[PDB]
Amino acid sequence: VTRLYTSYYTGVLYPNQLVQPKQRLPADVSVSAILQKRPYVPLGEVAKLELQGDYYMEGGMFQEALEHYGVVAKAYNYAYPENHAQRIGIRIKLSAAFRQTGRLESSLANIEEVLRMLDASTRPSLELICEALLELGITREALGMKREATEAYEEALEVVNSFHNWGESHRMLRLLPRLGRRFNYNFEEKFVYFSPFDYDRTFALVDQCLERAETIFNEIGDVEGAIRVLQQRKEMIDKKFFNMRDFAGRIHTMRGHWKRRAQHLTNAPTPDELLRYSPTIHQVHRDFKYELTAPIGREKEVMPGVNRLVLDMGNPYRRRGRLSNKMLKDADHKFANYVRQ
Amino acid sequence: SSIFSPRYDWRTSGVHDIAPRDEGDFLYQGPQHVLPGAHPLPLHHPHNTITRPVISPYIPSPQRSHPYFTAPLPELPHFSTTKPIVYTYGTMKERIIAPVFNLKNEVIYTRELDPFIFGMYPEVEELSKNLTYWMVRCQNFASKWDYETREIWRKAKKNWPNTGMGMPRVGNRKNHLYTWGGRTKPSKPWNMLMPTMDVKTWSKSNRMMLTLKMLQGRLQVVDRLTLEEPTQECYLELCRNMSWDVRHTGGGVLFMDGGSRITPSSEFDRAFFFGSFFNGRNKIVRPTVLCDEQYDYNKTAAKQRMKGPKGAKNPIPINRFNAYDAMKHDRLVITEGALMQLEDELYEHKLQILPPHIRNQLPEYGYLDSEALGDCVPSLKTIQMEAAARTEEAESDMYKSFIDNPYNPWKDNMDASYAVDGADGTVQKFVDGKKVSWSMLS
Amino acid sequence: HYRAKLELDRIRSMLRGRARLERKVGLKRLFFLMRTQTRYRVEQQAHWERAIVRKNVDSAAREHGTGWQHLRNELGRQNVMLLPRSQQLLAQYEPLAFRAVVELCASRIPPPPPPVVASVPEESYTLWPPASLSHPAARVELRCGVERVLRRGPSGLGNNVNELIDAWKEFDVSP
Amino acid sequence: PLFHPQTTGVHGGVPPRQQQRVMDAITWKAVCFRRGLLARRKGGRAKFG
Amino acid sequence: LVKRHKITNNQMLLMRRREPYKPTMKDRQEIADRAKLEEFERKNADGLMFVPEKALPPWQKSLAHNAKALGSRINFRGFRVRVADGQDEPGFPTPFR
Amino acid sequence: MIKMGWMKIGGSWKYSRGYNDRRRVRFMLAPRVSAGGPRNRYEGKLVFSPLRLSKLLWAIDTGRINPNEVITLYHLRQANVVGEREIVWPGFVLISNGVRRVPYPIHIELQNASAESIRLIEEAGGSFTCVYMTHEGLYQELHPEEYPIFMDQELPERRGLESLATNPSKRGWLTRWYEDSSKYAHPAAGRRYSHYLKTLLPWHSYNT
Amino acid sequence: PRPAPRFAMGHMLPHRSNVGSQFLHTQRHGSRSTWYKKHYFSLRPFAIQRHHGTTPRILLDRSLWKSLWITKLQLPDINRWERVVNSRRVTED
Amino acid sequence: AAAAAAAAAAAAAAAAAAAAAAAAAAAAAAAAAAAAAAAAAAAAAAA
Amino acid sequence: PKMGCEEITRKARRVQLQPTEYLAQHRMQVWQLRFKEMGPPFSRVWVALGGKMRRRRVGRQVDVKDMRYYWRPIEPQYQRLYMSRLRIRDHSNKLRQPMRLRATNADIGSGSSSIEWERASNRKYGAMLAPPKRQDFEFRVV
RNA sequence: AUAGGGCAAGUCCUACUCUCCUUUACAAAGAGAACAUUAUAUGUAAUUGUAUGUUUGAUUGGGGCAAUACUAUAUUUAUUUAUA
RNA sequence: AUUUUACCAAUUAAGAAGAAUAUUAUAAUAAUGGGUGUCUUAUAUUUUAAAUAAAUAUUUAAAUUCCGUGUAGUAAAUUUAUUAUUUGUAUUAUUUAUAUAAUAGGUGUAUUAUAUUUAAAUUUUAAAUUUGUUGUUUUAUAUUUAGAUACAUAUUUAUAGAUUAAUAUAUUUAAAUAAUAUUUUAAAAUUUAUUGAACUGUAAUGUUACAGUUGUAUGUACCAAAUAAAUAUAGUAAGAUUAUUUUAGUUGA
Ligand SMILES: NC(=O)c1ccc[n+]([C@@H]2O[C@H](COP(=O)([O-])OP(=O)(O)OC[C@H]3O[C@@H](n4cnc5c(N)ncnc54)[C@H](O)[C@@H]3O)[C@@H](O)[C@H]2O)c1
Repeated sequence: VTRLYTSYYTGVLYPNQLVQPKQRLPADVSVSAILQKRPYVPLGEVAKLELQGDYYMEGGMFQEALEHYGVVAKAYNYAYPENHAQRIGIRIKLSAAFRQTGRLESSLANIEEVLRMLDASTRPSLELICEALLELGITREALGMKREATEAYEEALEVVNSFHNWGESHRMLRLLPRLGRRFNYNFEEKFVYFSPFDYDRTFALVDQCLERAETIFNEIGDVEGAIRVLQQRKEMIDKKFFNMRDFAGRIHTMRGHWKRRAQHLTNAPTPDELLRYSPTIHQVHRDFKYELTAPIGREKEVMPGVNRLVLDMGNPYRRRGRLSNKMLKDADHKFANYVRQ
Repeated sequence: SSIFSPRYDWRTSGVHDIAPRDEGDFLYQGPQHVLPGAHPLPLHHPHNTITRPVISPYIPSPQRSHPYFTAPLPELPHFSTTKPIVYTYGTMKERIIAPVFNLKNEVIYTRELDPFIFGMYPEVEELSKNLTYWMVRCQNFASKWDYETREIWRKAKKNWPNTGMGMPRVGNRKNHLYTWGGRTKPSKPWNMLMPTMDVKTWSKSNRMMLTLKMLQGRLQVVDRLTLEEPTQECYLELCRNMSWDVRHTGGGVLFMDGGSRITPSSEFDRAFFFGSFFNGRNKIVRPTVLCDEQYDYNKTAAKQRMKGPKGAKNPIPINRFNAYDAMKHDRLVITEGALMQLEDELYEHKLQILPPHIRNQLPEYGYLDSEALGDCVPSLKTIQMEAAARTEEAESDMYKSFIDNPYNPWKDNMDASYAVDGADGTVQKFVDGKKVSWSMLS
Repeated sequence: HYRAKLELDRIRSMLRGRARLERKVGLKRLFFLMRTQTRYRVEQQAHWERAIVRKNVDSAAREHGTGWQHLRNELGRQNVMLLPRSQQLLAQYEPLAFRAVVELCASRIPPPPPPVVASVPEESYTLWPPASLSHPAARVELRCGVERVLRRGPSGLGNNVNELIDAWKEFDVSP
Repeated sequence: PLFHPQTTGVHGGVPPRQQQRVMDAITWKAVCFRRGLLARRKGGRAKFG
Repeated sequence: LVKRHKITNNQMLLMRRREPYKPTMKDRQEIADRAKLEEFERKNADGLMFVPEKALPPWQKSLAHNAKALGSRINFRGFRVRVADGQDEPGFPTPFR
Repeated sequence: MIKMGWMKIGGSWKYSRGYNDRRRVRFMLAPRVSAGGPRNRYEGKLVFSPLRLSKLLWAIDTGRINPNEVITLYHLRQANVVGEREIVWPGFVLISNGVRRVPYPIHIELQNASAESIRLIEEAGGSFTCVYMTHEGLYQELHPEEYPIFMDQELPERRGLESLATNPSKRGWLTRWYEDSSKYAHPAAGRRYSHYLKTLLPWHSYNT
Repeated sequence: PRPAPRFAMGHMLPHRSNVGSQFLHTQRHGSRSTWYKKHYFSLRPFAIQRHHGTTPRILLDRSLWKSLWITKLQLPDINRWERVVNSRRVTED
Repeated sequence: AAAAAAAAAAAAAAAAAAAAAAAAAAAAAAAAAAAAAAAAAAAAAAA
Repeated sequence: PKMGCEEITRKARRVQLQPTEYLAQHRMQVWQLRFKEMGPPFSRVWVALGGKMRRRRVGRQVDVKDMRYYWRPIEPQYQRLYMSRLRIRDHSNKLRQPMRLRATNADIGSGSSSIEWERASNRKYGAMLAPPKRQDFEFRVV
């Protein structure tokens, strides 16, 4: 049959709907160091206001966006504790609204306070700090500090490169093409594609920041800076694609074998994780206390026994007969001499 | 069971005794705690360098295309390859240089390795082809015999009428329905299959497996594999000195004996071959990766009394190098003679694989200097090949005064004159008016 | 052919005599029982249960002078969305609340007016720009949103709609 | 209705299973009658007479 | 057997035909025949083009080539072999004739 | 199953009988054109395997065939431009499939060739000889190793003499012999002698 | 040329079924695929191994290679427990 | 598919539009005869 | 069976390797005579003569112009049946193209090309196809 | 007493076939007589037997095709054919 | 003084060599019929014949022909050879037994419809057969076990047309050369070879003689007999056919 969807249709569950945990900067690093290198509140209504403000931003009604963000920031400041992710995020949005409206000094002050709050916080969101750096760069560019805006863009680039996982976004989205079992029809599932620009917002933020840095370099007339920033952007996209890459399994139609879905969708390691933690670079700790067989030199570090004696090498032919056993009398002695000391 | 079946979780208690053991059971302190065996990747064999150490200059990191040396370091007398190296499709395009050990476990020099042999990047499909062929070929087909209805030894006569008795209509009850009965189409050795392998696929898969071992760092080049005495105690002492774990649960060693650099041999060294017969896991294989073109004379059931599986009648011998043995045995040991023989036997195949716009350049760069034409002094060969060549040289004298001279055949092919005899309906040769052709007998 | 052999042999202990003793008889009986219970659940259990709930609500209505028919129609008219299960629960455990609902239905209290349709403010038709400021329609919408925010609950943001609307001036910095 | 009209010429339009039961009963009766007849013709005992 | 289908509502249980908006078998045959006839008439709207020798089916091309082989090797205009397997005469004038 | 597709091994066998029927395992209205049928490969029929002139030129260009030598079926086989599957008697026929010119002279000896291919070779300046052979001749050419002496080569059959061996159009190698007259004149001149138009020890002595 | 059949590998000896291959080696007539499965409800023996398909590298008394289970041979001393430690047959209490 | 869909639409239109046909005696459809509109004894009020 | 069965205790019979069928068993002479296949490899059709295949009395059919020599493809159903009879030789290998109605040079020479026949010099390069060799000057059969 | 315990069966009329009988035809035995060649055979074998198998699907028919194209002329015509 | 209602419950850990010079295939070197508790006597203990057979054959062509029942020396004494109780339990793999038994003293009801304890409701075989889809037909006591074969996949050495009836012609694009298989149970069967006259039926005077193209209704308790061998167009008889949680087109042409 064919479906018209004239009536309500429940969206089908799909692996792309996994709740992805946002990347968080480590707890042993300082954003300030990098730079220098609950009361009840109708959060539903304030979220409605924030969404309306985002729509105004997209529509170019920057004054209205700023007005809505003012109320949203007031509510978040009252509700959440100091140095909170929601508070810093709404301050980022408010700074963007101020910059778009024209209050460049106000936007600069707000983004500076955002950076201060990020420094004060612990384990700040990588995406959030990248967006804050992008907003600071745009504000500096508007002020006319092209060099400082480019410096902010480069700082965001290095931060993401040093504290971002480029494969985690498509960990569960890389083996989706293997689900498809039909080739003549419904083969769009064999080529299902998920855009990194949509499934990794940090990547999109950094891409935009590098594009702006390249534009600033071109305006200034610099060549080396533009070349390096464009090359780094290309390398970033290459990392994302590489992590997204995979070969093709069954191509033509497959009947049955629906239980293969469990194999198809798993915690399949991404290329980056595989290369990082290959069995040899990231060695496996093997404690012989819980193991029987141990290397020749460490034969004494084996799981302890009450009172054990070595019988023989376990030669299966021993059971057969007198001559068969006689053909192996010295095997145990020779093995003992081999393993001596 | 199946993950989706209710049986997968129908058991909800009793699996674990809530009281832990007082011997080794511990708690999870936190992320700082290093747990044995824990690893983010699904390692079905979670070994480390301590368990099964790798014999290579470097641990095979992703930063390095291969654990072995990439340049001829000046600390050692680097040796080039026996034959010139041409990078064919599938080769790593990188220089492979590995250190050569001696019987004392200490490096003596370094040696170049041919990318076509140890540089062909492995591919799982080809490796699986090789593994499946080996697994199917290494069965005991003689033990796959089962009885048959016509072999059940029961009277050939209806045991009772169709309707008279009152039981199901059964006559000559030799059928599978009865416990004593047999099968209409049972399994027989002559009905089983022995797959036919192609020389090309076999060579490609074996070289891929060698490259896989090289990448994993399990490869080791040894100058010689000779023992002082042909006993087993000497072999065990050599293994101990070289740090070879030939125990049944140590990792294992595969040996391509061949020969030394100066005297490659196709036959196993006598003393080492005698002393290598040890219970522990340790395999000795020939220095070749090719295989004789398999054939099947009984490709159809022409010989009804053939008590052998359908398919190739020339299966790969057991001692031949194979993916199964390469995977089972942890470390691989290859001698200089083995490397020489491999390069010698694969040079022609590599050159033939090369495309034409490079084939034409081969002689220009000097990769086709034929010793037969005097272009270069004769190349080094195994003991047996050199002996055969010397025998040929000595015997070449007698082919001098005879017309059937293999070295100089049809010497008078030009000065002779060809005539056509219509009456005889033939064509004949004449030299100075004498008929030189031969009227073939029939 | 698959049958729930292993799954049903487990509960085979719940039968009597021959079925509980002999595997085949018990498995057949359990298979039949499972299938019949499935059919009953999917085609008669809901009908029986909701008929029972209907009868309980009807008996409560009769005791209060009404009946299920008029009670249901008047609940629909008054727009009181109490499912029959909820009505039964209220009648059994909160007789005073059920009587209050019946009194509401009986009384000539005007039922709630129908939902309103979205109204376009005159500010939308107001020209902008007339020939740094905000669109009057957007300002009206923001005021309505702030009013909803304040009326949703006793939040500490304050009841001053103008103060909330002027919030962005708090974060603004004078040049 | 007939069993398999396409094979009525072979099985009389009756299921062989029903035919199998009918022939089983009739063959039992016929075997008993034949044993009795042999006994009568040979002197009360088939093998012996 | 009957192809059972996963239901999405009791209306699918009540449904007998999987595709109610599809003509029954006889109407399908009628519609297919009408469509094929219309397509054939559209194809034949123009006359019957007299395709050359090389365009004839495999079982006429070689026969015609062999029939006219001698004329091909000795070139002179006005040589036509009246073969039998060639395309049949339409009976009316056509643009390609 | 025939009418239901792939069914699980579990059950549901009742509605499948054609499957079991297949498991247990018009011409009369058409006339016979000839006793042996159309395109009958009767013994002695000249059914040549194609040899694309384009393929031969590609082999020459790549370098598997030396232009400086007179190409023969043995040379083609050794160069591996043809496989043993397509070496059946009478042999190969040269076909000019998609070739308009031959840039350089080529000297070939095949068992037959098309008029267009012969014309192209001659125009380019090479030569072609239709070396029609019997089975013995073909085998000897492909395996000269087995014949240390020039075994008497039987002349082809009457069909070969008429069609290829003595055909000026095909450059038959017996055209000259057929055209000769002394062989008809006297038995002594029956055969006319023809001649070609006018170490190998791998071990050498090392010299410094 | 044709890749060797993956079912011909000795990794499975299934019970004869309706679907198979002329070269598919199924279990003999009157024999069960899994040796310990005398009955569908029988359990897998614990610590008793039946080596199958090849000659074992290490053979324990408690295991089976080509004989049956007899206490006096499979269990010489009941109080002793055999195991494989450092590629040797080692017995503890 | 376009031709088949057009033919199906035409067949549906033909089989669903002309619900009833005027009696042949009054006017023969096969002879191209048609009946005009007789509004003599009609009314204008919206009855 | 079971080990303690006299059926297997005694030796009744033993079966050999069952003989195989002729490779071209299903290539039928009736087809080889009536029909002939022609066309591209994936669009080849079998054709047969078209006309009245009947014998009349002496004076019935007079105008030979009515009877003309031409080929028309056989019915696709019968062509499918015959191609199936050609396919059934090797069913597992979907990659193997159906057998040809009339053997060609490659099909005839493949057998000789195989190694076991590669050594057999008497059957290589169309030995049977080629005309007979000339017999000896003196030949006797007694 | 009911169910279970094999049963589309009984009579009657029509139609067709089988069994059976017979001979002058058909196939076909075996056997034998006679014949040719010089007490045992070979080669033919129209008699006989008829043991035996058959002996109501006729489209292996009927129709239509009839050298003398083309351009042209003449005669005749059962009232528009016929012939060169 | 007297006395404890009726009914209703359940299978599991196995005590001991009560399982191996074992079961099947596997050895290409022996061999005048193996017969112990045997143990003179040889008119009386003779099996030979130019044939498809205990000797067993590497391909698709052509070809007789009313469904083409089909392929040659590969090396010439050349190693494809009919093997064989131990100088490895011979080796390698494979298969394997139902001897054996305290189990509980009462969760549901007690005027009748059926497991899940709040009482009710629901409930009253399965498989095949039946295409007029059944109320037709057949099978199933239960426990455990035995029980049925269409290769879901082709990595560099590498090279692949057509076409005429025939001669002949050949302007003119591909390709992973691979074969061996094909449910299962069951036909009134027929064929080959052999025995039976102690039953029965004759002739002879209990015994002898005559036997399955057949002796005199019968020929040893199924006369289209009995015994031994066999897998016939098993097809246009029938039955059975081992893998749940599924993921796409038409329901009488
Ligand atoms: N006759 C054929 O059909 C045929 C087929 C293929 C190859 N050949 C080759 O032709 C040549 C002669 O064949 P033929 O049939 O005319 O005679 P032939 O085969 O009957 O040979 C007869 C004698 O010639 C000897 N002989 C053969 N080759 C010899 C050689 N190189 N050196 C010394 N003695 C040799 C043989 O030992 C033998 O004694 C052989 O070399 C053969 O390889 C012949």
